[PDB]
Amino acid sequence: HMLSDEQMQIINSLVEAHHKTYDDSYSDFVRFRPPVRRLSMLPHLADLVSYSIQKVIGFAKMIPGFRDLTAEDQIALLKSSAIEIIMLRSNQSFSLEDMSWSCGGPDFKYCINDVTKAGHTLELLEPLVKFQVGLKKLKLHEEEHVLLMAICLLSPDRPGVQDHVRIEALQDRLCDVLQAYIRIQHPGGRLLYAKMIQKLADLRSLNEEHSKQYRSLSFQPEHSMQLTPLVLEVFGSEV
Amino acid sequence: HMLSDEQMQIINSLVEAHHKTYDDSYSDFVRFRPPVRRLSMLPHLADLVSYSIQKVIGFAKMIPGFRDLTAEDQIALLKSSAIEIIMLRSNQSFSLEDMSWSCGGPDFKYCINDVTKAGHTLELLEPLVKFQVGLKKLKLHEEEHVLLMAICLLSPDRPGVQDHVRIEALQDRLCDVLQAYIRIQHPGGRLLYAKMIQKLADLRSLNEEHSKQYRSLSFQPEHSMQLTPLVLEVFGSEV
Amino acid sequence: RHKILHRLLQ
Amino acid sequence: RHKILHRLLQ
Ligand SMILES: C=C1/C(=C\C=C2/CCC[C@]3(C)[C@@H]([C@H](C)[C@@H]4CC[C@@H](C(C)(C)O)O4)CC[C@@H]23)C[C@@H](O)C[C@@H]1O
Ligand SMILES: C=C1/C(=C\C=C2/CCC[C@]3(C)[C@@H]([C@H](C)[C@@H]4CC[C@@H](C(C)(C)O)O4)CC[C@@H]23)C[C@@H](O)C[C@@H]1O
Repeated sequence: HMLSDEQMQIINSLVEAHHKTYDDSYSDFVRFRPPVRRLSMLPHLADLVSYSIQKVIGFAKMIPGFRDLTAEDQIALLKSSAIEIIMLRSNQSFSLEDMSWSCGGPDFKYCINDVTKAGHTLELLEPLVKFQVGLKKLKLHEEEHVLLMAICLLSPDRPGVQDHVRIEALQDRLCDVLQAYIRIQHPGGRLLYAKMIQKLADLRSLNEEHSKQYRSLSFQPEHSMQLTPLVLEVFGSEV
Repeated sequence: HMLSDEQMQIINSLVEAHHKTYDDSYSDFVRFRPPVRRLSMLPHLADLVSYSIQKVIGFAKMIPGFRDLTAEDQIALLKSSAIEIIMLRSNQSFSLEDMSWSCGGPDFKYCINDVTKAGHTLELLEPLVKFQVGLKKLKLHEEEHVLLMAICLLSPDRPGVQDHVRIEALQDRLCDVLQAYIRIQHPGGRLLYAKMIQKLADLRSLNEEHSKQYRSLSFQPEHSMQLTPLVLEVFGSEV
Repeated sequence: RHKILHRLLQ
Repeated sequence: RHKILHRLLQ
């Protein structure tokens, strides 16, 4: 059993898209508002997120079939999935030795107490770091990593999506490429696919905790004035 | 002829308010998004402005009688006058030797070509720098400087102000303290007061050029996403 | 609007 | 809304 030419064409599209939208140098982090260690870290992490949303948008525009959805559907998927793809792509900088995200230098290494200084409580961040270690232990290939993002993003069980059936089609067609890639190209991966779908379920639970805490934060203007226009728009509500 | 105890009480209030809302160290400028030398300078200057608006708000809350206006009137005066008080208070860092604003170090020295890289054309910036040199040549005392701000801000000829007569009262009562301070405490100032009112008229002409160019800029989301929530709100239109 | 403005003015 | 979002998507 072997992968069709079009599922490689897909795999190729998804990894080139990820490489275009992900800077392994983290050299744009100097252009954020600097970190400061209430809510000292909120400015710097608000730009970090806003920047990442711009990257997630560029990645989605390159998933096959995404461009051809209606702009309303594209917005609904992005608004609902944005924080999830961020939690996913962020694993690439996460590291088990420091149990933090180590980007660029040490001014850009965010342990759990940095994110608390951006206005978040441990019941978001413990399942978050555990998500990231559980997923770091799954030791995904680059191909499974970009697939899991593309899949999470093209999920039709989102609030507000219209052409439900078409997205479910495209999502499944990407799940087939994944499950097929693990069987052929990943030794020891006969339990992996189910472990990935379980990570998607954890992403949902995180999504909701984060959406709740951000709500509390965005309704206090001393703090929401620290956010960026883009963040406010994507995590906002008036759709 | 000599100044009443209440006009000193006013002068005292206005300079202590200015000293509370103005950092001569410019040491908070490191917390802005760094300058970069399209529109490279827009992020750093957008935070510069947003920060300054926070300072102008703290200053107005300390002008005598301002707290007692209705919150709608306070908003209307701030929204219409914000960019003017910024152009005024900014003279304190402006310098004739460099013909730029030299705050803190040299990363925070803004010549005219820096502000062009934040999306503004010379027909705003030449009358701006000329405003600043004409006003730098008037060599105001600290007392006349804070007065001219308090006066510019409490002007009732603003779009959207309600209790017109009360603001005109308070503005005039501050003009009397000014004109009286120059006669008593400023030698050579028998032409000064009229020169100050003429600077208020230049501030209006600047206000409109800036309001026009910002309009063009705020209607392009690649650029307005660089602004801050506060800037968007104060220079916006939905009042 | 003026959520931020109104709150900064206390 | 989604002025910025819609434009980033071209
Ligand atoms: C966003 C990315 C990276 C790290 C992401 C992290 C580590 C720090 C803490 C973050 C930014 C989380 C927290 C909860 C963010 C920060 C701001 C806060 C708001 C949006 C204010 O609620 O959520 C989300 C992903 C978390 C680094 C790198 O992999 C790029 C990647 O896109
Ligand atoms: C704002 C202040 C200072 C400088 C102000 C300047 C010098 C750089 C150029 C500025 C910021 C002007 C330009 C036109 C600003 C920058 C951003 C732009 C927007 C608001 C995007 O249209 O207007 C207004 C006052 C100009 C420095 C210091 O005196 C503090 C003071 O509040």
